Amino acid sequence: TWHDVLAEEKQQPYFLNTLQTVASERQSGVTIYPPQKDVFNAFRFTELGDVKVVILGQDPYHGPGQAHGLAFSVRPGIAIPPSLLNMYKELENTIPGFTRPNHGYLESWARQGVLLLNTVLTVRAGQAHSHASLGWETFTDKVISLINQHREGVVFLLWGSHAQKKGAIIDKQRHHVLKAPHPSPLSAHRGFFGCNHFVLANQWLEQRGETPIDWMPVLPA
Amino acid sequence: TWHDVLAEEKQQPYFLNTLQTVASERQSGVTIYPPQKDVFNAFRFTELGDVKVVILGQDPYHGPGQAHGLAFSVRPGIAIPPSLLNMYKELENTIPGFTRPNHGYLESWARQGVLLLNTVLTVRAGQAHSHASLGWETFTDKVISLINQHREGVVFLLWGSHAQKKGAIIDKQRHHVLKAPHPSPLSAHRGFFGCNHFVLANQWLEQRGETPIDWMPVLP
Amino acid sequence: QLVIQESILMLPEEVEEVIGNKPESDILVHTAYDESTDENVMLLTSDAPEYKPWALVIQDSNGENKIKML
Amino acid sequence: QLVIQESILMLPEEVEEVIGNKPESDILVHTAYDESTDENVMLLTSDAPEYKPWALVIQDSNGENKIKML
Repeated sequence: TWHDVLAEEKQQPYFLNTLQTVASERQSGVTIYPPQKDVFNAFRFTELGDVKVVILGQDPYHGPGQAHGLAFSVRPGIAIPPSLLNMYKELENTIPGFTRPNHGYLESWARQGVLLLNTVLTVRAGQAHSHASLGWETFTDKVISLINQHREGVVFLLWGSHAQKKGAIIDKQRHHVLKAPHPSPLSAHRGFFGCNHFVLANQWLEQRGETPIDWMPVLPA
Repeated sequence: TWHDVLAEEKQQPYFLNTLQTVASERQSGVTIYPPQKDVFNAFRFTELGDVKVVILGQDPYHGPGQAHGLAFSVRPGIAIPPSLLNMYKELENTIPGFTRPNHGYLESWARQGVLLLNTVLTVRAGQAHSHASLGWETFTDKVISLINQHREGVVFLLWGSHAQKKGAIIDKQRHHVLKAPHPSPLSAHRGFFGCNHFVLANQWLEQRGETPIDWMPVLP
Repeated sequence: QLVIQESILMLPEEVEEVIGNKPESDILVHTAYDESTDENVMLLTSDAPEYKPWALVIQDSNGENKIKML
Repeated sequence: QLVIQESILMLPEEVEEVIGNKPESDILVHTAYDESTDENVMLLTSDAPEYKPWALVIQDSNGENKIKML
């Protein structure tokens, strides 16, 4: 249970190196993003066995104080990013329970079994997709396989040709795999906003009797 | 072992609920078939490491006293079902070593490494394919996968577009995968009886030095 | 009476290949064998939980088929 | 000034589907949102480490795109 896809992967050279090459860059002078304290939050807020839904994201936010370990989620005061803002549009429209929060902190979803995984875990301040050759993908690829191996009935919310498809060949009848275009404004319209991923993803849980997910953010301390 | 991940699967909620949902139904008033005592016989009579051949079947016989856990196999006195009867004709003709017994009890094949797996493990008396929404498929799917994962050189005897194809994407390199129409009378003639699955299966098993299989039934 | 001994699930194509007409969904081949006349009585019905009759096929000792749509 | 809030990587096909022109490699959709005019300013560049400008697309409150090739 993360002492599975971790016990030996975390000893394997590829991931062993990805860590230090990041560490050096840090002390070497470059400010790398998700503070080494936050790098592994995804696995913290949601355990292997609790993974009810899985949302794939690319690499962390490269601006100051935005990223904190969870994909899409920003800190309690940062401006809601275009895609998270859009995910909200879909929500306030699809789930009639709702209304929108006032921030982009999604830790609430996190502790409700929604795994918010980035395929690349770190980024250089100001340089998008800069750490995309260290080994975060091969580790993150491991993670998905394991979820696909040791788990049943997980919903994979795959957005964008990059996350869906390409980095997501899951057992279609061991897990639910919903696909759709990226929430990004250069894409959300003309083809995304019509999907009902959030409602569907809850619809199939009650179906299995599993307790559904509350997509209404919140804001702890 | 079968204590090979079946250990994990068996705790997975889906395989916990498929059990109880079947349990309730039982004590709730409905007579579900393969008495619990028999439900898993296929894994008992043939172990993972012994699986020389694999024959896929659908769901158990929904009539009284027919099924006992093995696919196609009936108990020591029940009428030989049409499909098993046909399987016999192919055999009676293909393998010049045997004749035909006078029963459909196939445990003999079972203890010789022939895995007779139904994709769905239970059924309601008189209601065919009634339990096909509980979760036996997904469990059974795991099972084939594992045989394909931890095993090498297994013959998969797949009959009928449902068993072959549909529920059967095995690495056709590491394993032998013969296909053919279902022995059902509404099909056996229309292009099945010509295949030589039993002889070929032994042909392979033999080409690897492995001890072949005796397709001639027998009583315990 | 008419004891059905087995019920095999087939797909539209397998059945069309035999019947000459294509079933709009999965078919259940319900077979009742006849020791004596050496006949196989088959009742093709839709899949569970309807079992709505689709076709009736009578087959003799040497495989000739006497089909009739229901 | 112009604060880019996110940078999404897309493939030639996904961008062709919107732009009407096909980028010759991965594209990075750099987005800066404007609370007020309710506009999304998007800078499409090549992938790291060049960030060679490809196109500029302005989108309004109801999704109309004002594209411009760089």
